[PDB]
Amino acid sequence: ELELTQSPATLSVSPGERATLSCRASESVSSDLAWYQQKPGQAPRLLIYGASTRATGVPARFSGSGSGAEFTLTISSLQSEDFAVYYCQQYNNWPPRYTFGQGTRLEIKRTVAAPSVFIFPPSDEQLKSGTASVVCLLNNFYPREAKVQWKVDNALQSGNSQESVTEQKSKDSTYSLSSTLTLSKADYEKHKVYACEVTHQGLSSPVTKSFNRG
Amino acid sequence: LENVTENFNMWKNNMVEQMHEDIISLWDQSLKPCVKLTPLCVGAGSCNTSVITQACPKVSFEPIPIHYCAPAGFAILKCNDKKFNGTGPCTNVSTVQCTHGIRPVVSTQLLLNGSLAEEEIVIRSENFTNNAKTIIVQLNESVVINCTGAGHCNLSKTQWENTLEQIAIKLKEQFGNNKTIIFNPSSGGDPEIVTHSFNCGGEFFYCNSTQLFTWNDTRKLNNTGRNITLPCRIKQIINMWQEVGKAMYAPPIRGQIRCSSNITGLLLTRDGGKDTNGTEIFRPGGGDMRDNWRSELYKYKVVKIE
Amino acid sequence: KKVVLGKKGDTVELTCTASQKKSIQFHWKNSNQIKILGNQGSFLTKGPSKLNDRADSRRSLWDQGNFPLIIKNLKIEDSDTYICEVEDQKEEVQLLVFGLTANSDTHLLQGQSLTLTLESPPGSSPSVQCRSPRGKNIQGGKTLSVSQLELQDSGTWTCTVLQNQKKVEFKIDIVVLAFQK
Amino acid sequence: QVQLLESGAEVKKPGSSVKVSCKASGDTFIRYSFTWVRQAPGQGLEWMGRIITILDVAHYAPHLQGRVTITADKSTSTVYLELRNLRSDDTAVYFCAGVYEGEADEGEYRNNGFLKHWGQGTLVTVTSASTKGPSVFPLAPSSKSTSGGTAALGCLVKDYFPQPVTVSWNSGALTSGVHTFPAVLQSSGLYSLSSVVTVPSSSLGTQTYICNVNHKPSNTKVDKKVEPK
Ligand SMILES: *[C@@H]1O[C@H](CO)[C@@H](O)[C@H](O)[C@H]1NC(C)=O
Ligand SMILES: *[C@@H]1O[C@H](CO)[C@@H](O)[C@H](O)[C@H]1NC(C)=O
Ligand SMILES: *[C@@H]1O[C@H](CO)[C@@H](O)[C@H](O)[C@H]1NC(C)=O
Ligand SMILES: *[C@@H]1O[C@H](CO)[C@@H](O)[C@H](O)[C@H]1NC(C)=O
Ligand SMILES: *[C@@H]1O[C@H](CO)[C@@H](O)[C@H](O)[C@H]1NC(C)=O
Ligand SMILES: *[C@@H]1O[C@H](CO)[C@@H](O)[C@H](O)[C@H]1NC(C)=O
Ligand SMILES: *[C@@H]1O[C@H](CO)[C@@H](O)[C@H](O)[C@H]1NC(C)=O
Ligand SMILES: *[C@@H]1O[C@H](CO)[C@@H](O)[C@H](O)[C@H]1NC(C)=O
Ligand SMILES: *[C@@H]1O[C@H](CO)[C@@H](O)[C@H](O)[C@H]1NC(C)=O
Ligand SMILES: *[C@@H]1O[C@H](CO)[C@@H](O)[C@H](O)[C@H]1NC(C)=O
Ligand SMILES: *[C@@H]1O[C@H](CO)[C@@H](O)[C@H](O)[C@H]1NC(C)=O
Ligand SMILES: *[C@@H]1O[C@H](CO)[C@@H](O)[C@H](O)[C@H]1NC(C)=O
Ligand SMILES: *[C@H]1O[C@H](CO)[C@@H](O)[C@H](O)[C@H]1NC(C)=O
Ligand SMILES: *[C@H]1O[C@H](CO)[C@@H](O)[C@H](O)[C@H]1NC(C)=O
Repeated sequence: ELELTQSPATLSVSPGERATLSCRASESVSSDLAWYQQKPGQAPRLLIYGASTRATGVPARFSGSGSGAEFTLTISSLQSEDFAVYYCQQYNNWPPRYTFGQGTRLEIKRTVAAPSVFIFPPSDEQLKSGTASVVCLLNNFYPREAKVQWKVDNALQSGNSQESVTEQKSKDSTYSLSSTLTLSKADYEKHKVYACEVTHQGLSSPVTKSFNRG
Repeated sequence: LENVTENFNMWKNNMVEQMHEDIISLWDQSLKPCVKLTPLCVGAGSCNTSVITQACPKVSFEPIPIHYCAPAGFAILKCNDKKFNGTGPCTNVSTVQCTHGIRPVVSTQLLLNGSLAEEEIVIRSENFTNNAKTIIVQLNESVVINCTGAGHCNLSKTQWENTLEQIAIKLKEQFGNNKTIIFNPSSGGDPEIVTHSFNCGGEFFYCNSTQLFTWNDTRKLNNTGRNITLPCRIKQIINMWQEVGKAMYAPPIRGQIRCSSNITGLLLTRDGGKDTNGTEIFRPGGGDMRDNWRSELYKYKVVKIE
Repeated sequence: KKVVLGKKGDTVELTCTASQKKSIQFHWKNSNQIKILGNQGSFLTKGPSKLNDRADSRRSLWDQGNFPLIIKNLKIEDSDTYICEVEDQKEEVQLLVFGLTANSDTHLLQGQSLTLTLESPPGSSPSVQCRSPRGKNIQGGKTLSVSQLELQDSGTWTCTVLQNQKKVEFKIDIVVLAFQK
Repeated sequence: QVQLLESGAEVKKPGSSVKVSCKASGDTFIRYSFTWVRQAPGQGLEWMGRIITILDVAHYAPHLQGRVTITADKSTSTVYLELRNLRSDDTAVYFCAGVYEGEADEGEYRNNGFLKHWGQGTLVTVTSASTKGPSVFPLAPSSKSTSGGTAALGCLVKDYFPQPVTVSWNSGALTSGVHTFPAVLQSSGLYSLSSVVTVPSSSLGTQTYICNVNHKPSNTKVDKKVEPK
């Protein structure tokens, strides 16, 4: 029943600088604590184990310290390849009831970039289907905090829509939101204007990009 | 000394089974495996393995002397002789309150910290003729043996050489003087029997006792060696002596595990050889911890009041 | 006086049951009183027997007062009278290891005779009886043979080795050839 | 140096049972204890249980005890993970993981909880939905929105099951400057992502843009000409 929590849900830092992760735990787990690193779409990577010991073949920049219920996977001059979510595993209790931390994203922090909203209308072909999908893209931007609203005929209606940000890129190192308001056919034809309000931190002010049916 | 003649039979002594069952219970609350496996068949051949997973507290199991006193309506009878077969009519018997302090040491091949033989080296056997019955040797002079979690034990090559002699001489003094006495390592079997196993600091040591049981009634083995060093090994997955089944204990942790026990006796077992020429081969034995107990209760017997 | 039969290269299990269901002392020996393998309570002890590396019991059954003596890769020579000294009882069990091996290749012409050779231990006189895929119940004491190997015999032959109320199968593949007729 | 291989991703339905295999190779099987770690999309690692192979004993996670089982086949050198009474939440990438334990075949056992060697991972989708190819829809390039430099456009792979789905542009050429958003699960039970690529408008009407979408599960490769329309 150990509640291993990683306070820093998200850590934004620049390459070369020093990053620090903390894994808070319920009762003491002694030294039976490990740290993992997971790249998007990859199996975890055993970084540290036993609390303060790196796994065979691992960069020395990853420093593991702690004991009891306070562990720390401190990293000196971070690395480009060091981007990934970090996980702490507990394996002290016995019988076996190991638990993982909830994670921590070690994202790269760059310059506040504003998003360029590209509103896309539902292709007539898709409309002939039976539904309509309006995609309101949000190209390269940072941070990832980008509140978007779907105003139909200037209606704050917020429901039938689903976002989808993208992992930090390589070169640009930014994100790209993707809100999609899916309306039927008889309802898409019942509304005139379809706007998409984007309130990003890098936007001097809200940017509404809409379109009229046709 | 009680003025009467009674019968004794260490090989059928009931106190053995009373202590044995106790020593086991002295193990179920001191040395608990992280997992214990044990057979479970209805008889239909198919045998599921009952598994049990409990806590695995690392405790330096340090055996404590145990006294056996008769309650009420019961009296303990002891036998007194410089050389008692432990299986016959005792003449110098005598009633006692409690038996001498016995440190329940569980081990195989060598009997550690037991009780030495007053007079000379004595060997008992429920039937020396039967190459199946264990031969319990009783040393009159213990042989210190120092084991370490570091991975070995040290024995005095001198003392051990003499011991094998003053044992090899007591063997033929029972199987025939015109017989060659030889010592060979375990024939085969479980690791706990093949080697000299035992528990130290709660760690199950497994020492290869080849250098101790490869003595020929001819040559020696002290070329460039002052002390005998047995390559010992601590195991986590072990075969239980309390009952058929494996058991896994947690890895070692204390910065150091050390043992300095007295080889007060052995457990040998010669091979039949179908009445072959005079060349009896004795190898290590034991594994049935009851024999151990026996070697300590060989001269006792609790009896009901009259 | 139990008796068991085995095929050369097989694994036989010479049973040995105890009165009650309690893991007690027991020891397996052969006619020459040589210790095969016993138990040291909960531990298994193997003796000087040449069957060492191929002898073994069943710990799991010990608690059910059962202390077998499994012998693997059975050899004709492994044939003998293994006793089982348990609780003052000597369950002398017999063991016969036969070995049926054909001579000429499994591929044989038509008409020619097929010879079978049964390897048996000394002092043993088993009665064999193979059964062709069609029905040839030909009989052969120690060495069988098929006078004329008919084209309807080319197939699996179900042999048998009778020996003291017992018997052991010995399936053998046979193939009778010819040039289209 | 062990290498863990897992069975293929399976699409089981609610209340069923799935069995993922994990071939272990490159070292002594019995000297390893294998653990299954599952991870739901967007979610984090969840300890499913670990098998002390050699002993053939396994222990599981509370919220799984009863509906999960871990077994190993020392013969073929494989580990299995079986979940019965599957649910939609059980949908996740089931990773196979292992660690060296020491001369276990010799009685030595470190009984390590961490996991040194992980598997490629096996995905299991548990839903009432049915395997169905996707449908690519073109996203008319913002010709009346953005200009001067480049205009963004792309595709809209909508209504497809299960996962995953690959995406490229111009038969796999224009793979640069593309942002294929992660698929999103719709109330229907089907997923739907979106691929995009901001390219110069001055190239609209000469370089017929076509996103290359594939969906092995349904085995349906789709090509849609994203005309500047
Ligand atoms: C396994 O052992 C159990 C005893 O707990 C027995 O009832 C069962 O028939 C055996 N077979 C199984 C279920 O594996
Ligand atoms: C004493 O030892 C001898 C020699 O083995 C044995 O026959 C006898 O039973 C033992 N006890 C007696 C009756 O003295
Ligand atoms: C018994 O021990 C004494 C010394 O305690 C020793 O002198 C004597 O030789 C031993 N007897 C034998 C050889 O068994
Ligand atoms: C003593 O052992 C022999 C075997 O060497 C056995 O035949 C004999 O019966 C045993 N003595 C008794 C009667 O227990
Ligand atoms: C064992 O240790 C004791 C002290 O406890 C020492 O006197 C003796 O020499 C040692 N035995 C050896 C290693 O021969
Ligand atoms: C040993 O047997 C007797 C002693 O009982 C003795 O007289 C004889 O000379 C010796 N013979 C042998 C076997 O060397
Ligand atoms: C140690 O024991 C093993 C078997 O337990 C044996 O094969 C080996 O030769 C022995 N080596 C020594 C130290 O004599
Ligand atoms: C016993 O004798 C054999 C051969 O005679 C020899 O190989 C062996 O080393 C001897 N045992 C020892 C070490 O005393
Ligand atoms: C044999 O070695 C021992 C020490 O291991 C030594 O005491 C003894 O003197 C040696 N033998 C002789 C007399 O050379
Ligand atoms: C028991 O062993 C210890 C350490 O090896 C030793 O100091 C002591 O003298 C021995 N006691 C006996 C049984 O003589
Ligand atoms: C008695 O023998 C035990 C063996 O289990 C050993 O650990 C202990 O140290 C010995 N007594 C002494 C001298 O402490
Ligand atoms: C004893 O030695 C061998 C034992 O294998 C045996 O062949 C022989 O007949 C006996 N006598 C001799 C020649 O030593
Ligand atoms: C002890 O001596 C008395 C003499 O009155 C005798 O009756 C008795 O049998 C003796 N008991 C022993 C030790 O045999
Ligand atoms: C036991 O009594 C006998 C008979 O008098 C005597 O010879 C012997 O010394 C006594 N044993 C001891 C020391 O208790």
